[PDB]
Amino acid sequence: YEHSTVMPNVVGFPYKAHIERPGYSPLTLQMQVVETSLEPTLNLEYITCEYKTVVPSPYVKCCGASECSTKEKPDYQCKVYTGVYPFMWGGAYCFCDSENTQLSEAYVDRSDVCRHDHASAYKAHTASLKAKVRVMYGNVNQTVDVYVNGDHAVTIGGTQFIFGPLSSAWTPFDNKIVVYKDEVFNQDFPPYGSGQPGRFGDIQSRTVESNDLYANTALKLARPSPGMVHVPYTQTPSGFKYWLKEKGTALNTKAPFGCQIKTNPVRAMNCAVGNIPVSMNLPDSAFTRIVEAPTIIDLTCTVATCTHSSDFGGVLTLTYKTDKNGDCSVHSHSNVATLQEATAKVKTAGKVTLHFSTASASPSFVVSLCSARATCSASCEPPKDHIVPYAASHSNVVFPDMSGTALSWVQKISGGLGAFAIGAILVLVVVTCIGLRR
Amino acid sequence: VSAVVGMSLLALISIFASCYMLVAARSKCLTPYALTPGAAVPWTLGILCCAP
Ligand SMILES: *[C@@H]1O[C@H](CO)[C@@H](O[C@@H]2O[C@H](CO)[C@@H](O)[C@H](O)[C@H]2NC(C)=O)[C@H](O)[C@H]1NC(C)=O
Ligand SMILES: *[C@@H]1O[C@H](CO)[C@@H](O)[C@H](O)[C@H]1NC(C)=O
Repeated sequence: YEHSTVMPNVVGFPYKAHIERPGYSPLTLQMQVVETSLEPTLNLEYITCEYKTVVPSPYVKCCGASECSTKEKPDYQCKVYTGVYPFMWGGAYCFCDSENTQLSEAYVDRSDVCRHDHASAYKAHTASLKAKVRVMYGNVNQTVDVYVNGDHAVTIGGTQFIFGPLSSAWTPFDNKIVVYKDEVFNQDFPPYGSGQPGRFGDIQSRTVESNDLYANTALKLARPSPGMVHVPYTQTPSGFKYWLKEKGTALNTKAPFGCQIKTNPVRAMNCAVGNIPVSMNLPDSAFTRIVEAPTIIDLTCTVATCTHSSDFGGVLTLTYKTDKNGDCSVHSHSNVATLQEATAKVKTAGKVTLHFSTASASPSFVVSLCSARATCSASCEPPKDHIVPYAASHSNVVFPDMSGTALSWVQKISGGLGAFAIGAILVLVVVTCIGLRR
Repeated sequence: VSAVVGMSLLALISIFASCYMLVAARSKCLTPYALTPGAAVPWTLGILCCAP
């Protein structure tokens, strides 16, 4: 036997599924979503870290001149300065008063910590969903891990389940994201090979272990002050620290729909969006035949108290007449009110108590105890507490039933006005028929 | 607020239309008697409608 239903993708909300086939008693399914995960597929672009500058000891030549040649190193800058008279702690360094020269050079290489402290640049693509759903029926209570893509098919006590695909393709990640430690950001980054000094991405490496590097830090040399040995240089500070100071606000404290964001791997958890469809194929061993099921006749419903709150603020009592003791299945056929229990014990006394929740001033719904049905109508009063710590256990419906007090008054007013209009129309038509007869 | 405004407006226009059409029915029933020279409206019709 095949079946199909949809469930709301909200974590913790109990969902009762009613199945009914000729020749068997109805059966009630309960499925609950424990946790969900949304994972995007990422391709790395580049990484960044703090840099270091290696300045070797300068070369000073007495009574001679030197020229320096270019090398293939990141931001290699070499200059030769003429007419220098170095001094040391003992005295002068060379005889030649003004026939000396000095060679100074420097370059930039990645820090010895890039392996431990780096920020990655990614590019987010279409994302997949994974779920952990608990099913419960008869005498089965297990939880399974499923892929919500329409492809997975898991078996639970001899029943096939196929989930998904989700009704909405919504992802909090933008096309380009940056991941650092425990946070993610929706910021664009400069393309590879075109970084700018003092900002994010001034030092770029294709991967952690790559041997190539792109650095653009505006390294400029300066002529040494007279009578001193030193290499001076002016360099724009590291852009990675600058970004780390006022990077902005993280996605962890901005993500909509109450989504918890974790990293390693980059994923979003418990996103409350859309509704998932469920397809199932139940075997004939999970049902019970109509012969061995109690017969219920003359079923009527009444409501004792009703307070539309996020809790189970409602108690309803069913009276009936049966022929043998047993257990049935209960279910509410409208999304206005959601029951708490799915199976109830019936006996010869003829009274059962049920708990339900609602969010409407006057709810009207049809309950079903085994094969019998009845109708319930109630009047509820609003609660007094303003703030509660638990989530709502009712589908958000506020439109009252047509027989409620407000709609009753509107019906009476409309009926009176319509009666007046109809009487006026009849009077005019009679008068005009008489007039035309003349 | 919007629903109350709309309901009140609909009730008002319904009442006005009914009253106007009933007045028109009166005026069309009693129009020929004002054109006939002499004569007089019957007392019954002159009671169930105000006849000058
Ligand atoms: C020793 O010092 C003398 C100078 O006191 C050096 O002679 C100079 O050599 C350079 C290079 O040919 C010339 O341009 C200068 O004109 C020379 N100076 C004089 C005063 O003639 C000499 O090279 C030094 N030798 C060593 C081994 O240090
Ligand atoms: C189903 O099993 C879980 C895990 O033991 C338990 O917490 C839960 O109460 C069970 N539900 C029922 C209805 O027994």
